[PDB]
Amino acid sequence: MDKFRVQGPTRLQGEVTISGAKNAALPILFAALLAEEPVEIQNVPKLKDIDTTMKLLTQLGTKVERXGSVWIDASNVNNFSAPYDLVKTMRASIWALGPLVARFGQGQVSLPGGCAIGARPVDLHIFGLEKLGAEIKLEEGYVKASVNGRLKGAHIVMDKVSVGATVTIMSAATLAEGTTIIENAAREPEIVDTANFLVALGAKISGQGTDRITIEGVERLGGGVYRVLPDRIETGTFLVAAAISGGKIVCRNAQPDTLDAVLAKLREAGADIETGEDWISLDMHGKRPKAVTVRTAPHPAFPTDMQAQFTLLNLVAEGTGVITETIFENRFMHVPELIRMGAHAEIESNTVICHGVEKLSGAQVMATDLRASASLVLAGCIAEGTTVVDRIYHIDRGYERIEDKLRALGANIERVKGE
Amino acid sequence: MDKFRVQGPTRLQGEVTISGAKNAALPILFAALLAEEPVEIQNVPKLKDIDTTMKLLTQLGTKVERXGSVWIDASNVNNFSAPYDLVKTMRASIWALGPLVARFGQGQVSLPGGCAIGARPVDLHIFGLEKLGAEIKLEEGYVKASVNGRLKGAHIVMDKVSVGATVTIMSAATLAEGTTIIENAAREPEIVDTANFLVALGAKISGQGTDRITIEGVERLGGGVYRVLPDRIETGTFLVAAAISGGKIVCRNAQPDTLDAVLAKLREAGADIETGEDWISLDMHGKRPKAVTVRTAPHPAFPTDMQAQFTLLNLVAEGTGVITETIFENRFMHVPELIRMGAHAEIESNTVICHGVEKLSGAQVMATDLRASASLVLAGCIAEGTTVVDRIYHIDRGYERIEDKLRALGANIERVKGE
Amino acid sequence: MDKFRVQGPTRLQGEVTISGAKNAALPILFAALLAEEPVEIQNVPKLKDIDTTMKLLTQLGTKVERXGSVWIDASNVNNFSAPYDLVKTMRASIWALGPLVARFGQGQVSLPGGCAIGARPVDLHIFGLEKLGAEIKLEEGYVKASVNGRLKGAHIVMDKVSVGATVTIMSAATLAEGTTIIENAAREPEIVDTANFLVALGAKISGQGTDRITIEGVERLGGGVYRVLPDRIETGTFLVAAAISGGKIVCRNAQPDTLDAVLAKLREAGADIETGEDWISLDMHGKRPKAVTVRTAPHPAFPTDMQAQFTLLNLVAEGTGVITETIFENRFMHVPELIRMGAHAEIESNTVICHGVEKLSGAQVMATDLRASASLVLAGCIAEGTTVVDRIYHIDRGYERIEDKLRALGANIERVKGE
Amino acid sequence: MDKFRVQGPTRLQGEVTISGAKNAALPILFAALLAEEPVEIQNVPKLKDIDTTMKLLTQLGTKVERXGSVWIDASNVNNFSAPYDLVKTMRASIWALGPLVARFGQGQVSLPGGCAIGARPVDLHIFGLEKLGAEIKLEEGYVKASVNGRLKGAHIVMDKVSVGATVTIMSAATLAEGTTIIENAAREPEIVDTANFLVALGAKISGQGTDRITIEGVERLGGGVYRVLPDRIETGTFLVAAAISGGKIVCRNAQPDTLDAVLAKLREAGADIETGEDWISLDMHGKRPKAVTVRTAPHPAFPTDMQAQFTLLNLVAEGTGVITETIFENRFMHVPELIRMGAHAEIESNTVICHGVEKLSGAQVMATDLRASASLVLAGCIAEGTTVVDRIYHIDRGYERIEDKLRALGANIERVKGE
Ligand SMILES: CN(C(=O)c1cc(OS(=O)(=O)c2ccc3ccccc3c2)ccc1NS(=O)(=O)c1ccc2ccccc2c1)[C@@H](CC(=O)O)C(=O)O
Ligand SMILES: CN(C(=O)c1cc(OS(=O)(=O)c2ccc3ccccc3c2)ccc1NS(=O)(=O)c1ccc2ccccc2c1)[C@@H](CC(=O)O)C(=O)O
Ligand SMILES: CN(C(=O)c1cc(OS(=O)(=O)c2ccc3ccccc3c2)ccc1NS(=O)(=O)c1ccc2ccccc2c1)[C@@H](CC(=O)O)C(=O)O
Ligand SMILES: CN(C(=O)c1cc(OS(=O)(=O)c2ccc3ccccc3c2)ccc1NS(=O)(=O)c1ccc2ccccc2c1)[C@@H](CC(=O)O)C(=O)O
Repeated sequence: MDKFRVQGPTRLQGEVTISGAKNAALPILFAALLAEEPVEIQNVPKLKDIDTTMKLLTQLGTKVERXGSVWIDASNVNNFSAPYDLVKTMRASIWALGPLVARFGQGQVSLPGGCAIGARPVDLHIFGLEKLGAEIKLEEGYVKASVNGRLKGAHIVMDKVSVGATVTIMSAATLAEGTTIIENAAREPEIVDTANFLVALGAKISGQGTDRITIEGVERLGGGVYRVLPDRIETGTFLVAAAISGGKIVCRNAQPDTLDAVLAKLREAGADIETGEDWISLDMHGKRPKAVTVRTAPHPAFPTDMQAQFTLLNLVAEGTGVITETIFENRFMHVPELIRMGAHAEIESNTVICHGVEKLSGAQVMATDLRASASLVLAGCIAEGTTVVDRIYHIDRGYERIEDKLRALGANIERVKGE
Repeated sequence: MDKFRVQGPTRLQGEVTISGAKNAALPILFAALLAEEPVEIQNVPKLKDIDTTMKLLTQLGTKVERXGSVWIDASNVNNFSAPYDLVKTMRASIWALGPLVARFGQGQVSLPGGCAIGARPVDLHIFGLEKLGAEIKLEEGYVKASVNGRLKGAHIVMDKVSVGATVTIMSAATLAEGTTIIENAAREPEIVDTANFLVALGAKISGQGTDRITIEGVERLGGGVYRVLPDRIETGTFLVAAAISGGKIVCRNAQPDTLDAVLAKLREAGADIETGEDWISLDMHGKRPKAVTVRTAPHPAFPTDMQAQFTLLNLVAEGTGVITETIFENRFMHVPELIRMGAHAEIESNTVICHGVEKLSGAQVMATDLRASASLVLAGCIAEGTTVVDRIYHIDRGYERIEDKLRALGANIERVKGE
Repeated sequence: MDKFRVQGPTRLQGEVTISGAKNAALPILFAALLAEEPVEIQNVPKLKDIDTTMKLLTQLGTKVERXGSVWIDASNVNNFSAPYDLVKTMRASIWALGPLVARFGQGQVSLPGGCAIGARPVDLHIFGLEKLGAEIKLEEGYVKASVNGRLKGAHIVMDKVSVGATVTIMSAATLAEGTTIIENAAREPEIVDTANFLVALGAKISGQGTDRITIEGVERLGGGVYRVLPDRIETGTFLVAAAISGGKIVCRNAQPDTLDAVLAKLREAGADIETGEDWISLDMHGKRPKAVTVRTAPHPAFPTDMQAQFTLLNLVAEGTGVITETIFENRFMHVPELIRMGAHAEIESNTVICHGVEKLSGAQVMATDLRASASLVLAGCIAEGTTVVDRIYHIDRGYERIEDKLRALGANIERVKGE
Repeated sequence: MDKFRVQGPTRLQGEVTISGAKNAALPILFAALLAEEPVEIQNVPKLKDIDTTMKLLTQLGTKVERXGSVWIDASNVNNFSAPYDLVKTMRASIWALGPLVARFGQGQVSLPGGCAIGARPVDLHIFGLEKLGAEIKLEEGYVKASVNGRLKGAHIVMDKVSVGATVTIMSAATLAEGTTIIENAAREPEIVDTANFLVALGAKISGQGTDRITIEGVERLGGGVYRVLPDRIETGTFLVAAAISGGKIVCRNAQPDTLDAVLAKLREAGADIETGEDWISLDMHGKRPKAVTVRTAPHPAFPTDMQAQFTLLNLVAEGTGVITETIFENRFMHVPELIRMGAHAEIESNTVICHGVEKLSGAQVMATDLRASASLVLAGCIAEGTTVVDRIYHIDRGYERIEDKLRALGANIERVKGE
């Protein structure tokens, strides 16, 4: 069981190049199944799910190869059944369903085998595809979706805002006959990037980023080159890394417009921020951060995926600040780990009251949440002494070489084996 | 477009005989598809959905004939497809699916509708049957279900409490091999009555009325006689009719234990209530009702289907009272119509604050909700002058000729044609 | 009972001058009690609540006079008890409490009678003042806040985001000793305007418009001239008026940056929009609006107060659009009224599915909600025939001479008496 | 910092005598302030809050002595101010306010007051007494209340169901002039016990245990003897101890009717249960428990205070079960700790998916929640090896001699000092 042994305190400053967001690459890679001609997807990080996706595609007959980018030739996809073995490892597998039925008339993917009925997020995808006119067969724990001829554009009203369903329906719609309208579509920048990728390939899509996306089905999609957008959460993580340690950092290969809320919130924390076309710099001028009030909400509002990091910011800030989770629940579990490092905080409902302290103290900590865990690593970097963050594989699955990037900013960090 | 013209004010008093609840008759009638020998279902109201149901059953090869009861012979069901032009008219149609698959190994019900993903009742039925071992198929606008051998008893966890799915799973489970357990099962009296009907036919069910139902599949179900339970909402409607007009009334053919919450609430209003084995009496002794506090909640708590009527009660009562709806979002379309009749009320979220007035004024009103509409008719009976309630067909589908019953209580009411 | 008789259809085009938002005038007027020298508040609409406010202030010993602006001389306030008869008429009465205690060490106001322990929004104002160090007295259905010397700065965490309390706490804090921090502060433009008015008088406030306001108490506040911000809701009502009638309009004396969400949404409807420093223009080029998907949320997201109007826009638009209300659970009481005029819509929870028609029909309609009512008047303007909107006094309280501004845009409208 | 060192695995079996519920004793003890003649309160556990309450009562001039019971002579209460250092230690202190004002016309309690406006739980107590006619004064960080003559019975609507406020209002009302009606009152068994205690002293109360309580004020309350009801949560803890260890146990001095939902839930888990008039027996017949579905809700439904215990039951049971919390969003802090002991579970919102494992492994764990912590000691008892539960003072506050009771069932447990 790998883990991170950190030594603090260390001022984190310098530069970092932001990787491509896997949250955007994943939906794009599966969207690539629609491409009749070769596609070069640039700026894809090297993470477990990317490997898994490449294997799954290859086992569907698509020629795949990578490096900084992943090259895809889906001109000859001839197998339409996603193998259980690869599918079981990730939520993104479901995305191979829509493209296959839309382009080849058939797709089969295994489904989770819980016990609860009317919840399985996967159900929206199945119904979304049925709305587009796919015949659906639910048997032996899987879904076999198919259609005779092309799918038909439909007017779809999403009851729940779903990032996953938005991608399935939008991707499938690009090859349907007619127009598809998705009301209450997920607005995430990653949706926008997937929309833009499909457009780059010849699709007709507008309204991405808003509450309703409109797709005008076309005969087929070509190929080409497309660059995955920067990881806005990785960016936030590092901006907070500088913001909580009196440092100054510049994030390269970044996209400022996906972080209006986070940037504004850092300024309120007292950060001196400048942005360029593809970079963001943050300077604390050696000062401690000033406590802020945070309210997580749907994009473009403050992102829940930046919450654990700002919680940490407040715990080491000047004053008191309350982080409110307006949407999710049981989201402050990493907080007791921070308290063990000396932080002063009270959890009350969907709220955590933060009382900044001078310095945190090294301790042995662990967090199952990816972001909560990265927060524990930044905490270790500015804590007095030695901090040991366990089960860091959660971080490895979402961040590309975080230790190398942190070390380059001044952190004393070492990965270790043996449980 | 039929409508009711009412002349008020009148003190509603006398007696009324409560009809059988169509909400229990419908699920029972479809459950009868499992009966191998003749069944006599007594106390069935004469309402539109009952006719449609009788036509649908006949279309499937079952011998149907009615009057006060419906005599069913499903010994020879030989067609397992519920035609689209018989299904599109009512939700209850879906209940033919489970019984056909369970008894004959196959079935299909036309699937009307269109929009709304995620929240598409029927989804629950589909997965319930699949969990019981059936292979689902969605094609040609049909929901199709088949199974090899009998359905397999299964332990099912209902994510959302659902009356419709509870009926489908419970009914279908009676003929499955093994035990079926339904967690978080609908608790309504109509579920309980359906369970009892099935038990009357030879089924093994226990727990009906609670969070979890347990069914022990048997070889086959026989026949017999069963009386549909009284319509608790119709009963509540007439008790309120008297409670808000200083009247006295006795409801015959009633079942008191399905109304603890409603009767308790009326006493709080100052009603003097008496109950028997099969009757309930209410006397206001000429007094205005006293304002009450109401909170709709899951059965056995106060029923949301009695909410509109109690809003009326508070609006003509002594004092201020607050109606709280913890079940339906926007279930207050009756409030604006009442205000035009001179009622003083403020809507504040899932709440309506009521300021009882001495009297209401006749006015032209209309409401699409069945219960809100019935309440407008009552409002007209006690309002000064002439009231015209339009689109009363909403009432006709759920109440067995409410105008005759009301008139016997003293009301001056006329059904009129011409838009 | 006054009402509007409207003759349709008429294309609404031309120009309109936007009045000041009474929603910002009210809090500012009461804030003026803190001014030690004369204050000229410009751009104040002539509405019922403004008259009441001027009367109330006069009863406290302030010299008040008005026209386009209101003059306030609070240098000699000598009576610190807001009279019941003037206070009972409007919610804004509560805003006289904080200033009186903060500047004179005492203020007394009557409170809403009844029950609903826990509901009352005035509680937040009371407890807010208590945190600032005020001695509170709750007797005989009213409040007495008093302080010996000055109030003291405090760190306050708002559990509920409250426009009213934010104003009370923020205003009173301007004269307190030390720093006050309000977390989870209301972010509305009107709060921002009040903050700026206070600042103009010498207060030290920052963060207005964000989740946390910070105030630095000062010895005293001076006087001056301040102009109330444009009514962003009146503005939106008029943009929609043009947007649903193939019209073209220019809104003068407007403030574009308070409507980012509304302007964007109108563009999605197909409106051609250009804005300037103090004006906004909208041109449909004789086209019907295209249906839009709307999700009301907290400012700066799409405003719930524009919801009724956009519902109307969709109902006459091309296509289907759903309006989800994440805010006010209930808020579609206007829909039924629009249906009677021929609109096709379905209410599904906190949602209304709209199916645009080409032409609405005149009818007799009424709505208690201010915005809903103004929508009916707009509906009547584009409807075929005659429309009669009753109970227009609701509109008269929130709109300054709406009939005069509509007529100038070409509407055929006239006010009528006799119930 | 004391802590428990546990040796597993051991089969917990035998008998345990259930203590009085401190949750009933506390409200009863303060209610005893209304007694004019000596009162013997039997079956009171020996816990920190009881000692604190006895000291506080003593300060007020009440003669107090104790052992199994707490004898009270409040005939001579002559000081009506609960001192700050004597109040700051527990929430129950607020219960001294109402009786003092009701019986002596005056009282004041020191106030906590940190942040959280419109969320401070003492507000309801305050507004409650005000509805009863008391003058409220907030100053000196005290809540002073007084009344002219007696309190006046009022009709009070509770917006939030509140255990604490229900007690303050109900208790104070026993001496008010006229009738008091509490709508939406807390229904807990501890409320009912407090009602019966007051009735035992001569009070007139009815409806306790339901939605609305009605109190008819009397001249004065006398003295006597009353036995505090058994700790239903403690009972539940022990039944789970046997149920998760293949054990058999008999709980003496118990009250079965306060645990309907818990007992039913245990039967579903496979427990063989028998109950008597004052005892409950549970037998697993050496078998593992079966996984169950649990949804916490308001009493009489499944209690949130038994939730951590049942989470543990599922985690060592046969199969998968999802635990749902609709009361306390973060009542899951025990899972991370249980996973560390080898359990397999996933948290998802107000839910925790549990996958039972054959046996758990000892580890070092700690939980701040009283119940979560007691569950860790149970996990320790059936865990393989040696478990150490830190900061067990949380358990000491709410359970009387848990070690001694656990030891007598067969556990290997030892308390240890030194951090
Ligand atoms: C994001 N979502 C998911 O569960 C999710 C994550 C996936 O994979 S990722 O990690 O590459 C990814 C991709 C795009 C993202 C965009 C914005 C933010 C985060 C992202 C993460 C891929 C699909 C997803 N959603 S889904 O409806 O097809 C889906 C598919 C299969 C599942 C199987 C078991 C349980 C849940 C499942 C959900 C949830 C996350 C949550 O539960 O808070 C949601 O709320 O929308
Ligand atoms: C009850 N439910 C339904 O929509 C419902 C009503 C039906 O028929 S009834 O009128 O004979 C009936 C039967 C039992 C009742 C018990 C308590 C209260 C009212 C009842 C009414 C029969 C099935 C229903 N639900 S369902 O999931 O299979 C179902 C089936 C087919 C559908 C087709 C299109 C749209 C919705 C559908 C819902 C709704 C009722 C509502 O929305 O107010 C619910 O939310 O629970
Ligand atoms: C705005 N608010 C109110 O209830 C409200 C309205 C007032 O008056 S107005 O009409 O001149 C006005 C002023 C400023 C505004 C700024 C942005 C948006 C709308 C505005 C309207 C003045 C004060 C208010 N809020 S309050 O907490 O002191 C308050 C005070 C006394 C009350 C008495 C009975 C019932 C509710 C009350 C609320 C509510 C409105 C609601 O949600 O129903 C809220 O959103 O919190
Ligand atoms: C019980 N209640 C409390 O927060 C609570 C607990 C107290 O003390 S105990 O531990 O001896 C106790 C007594 C009776 C119980 C009955 C059923 C279940 C648990 C119980 C626990 C004593 C008073 C309480 N509530 S209160 O409104 O006067 C109160 C009083 C003073 C406070 C000071 C600071 C912060 C919060 C406070 C809350 C809450 C518990 C919850 O939030 O779930 C409620 O259900 O309303």
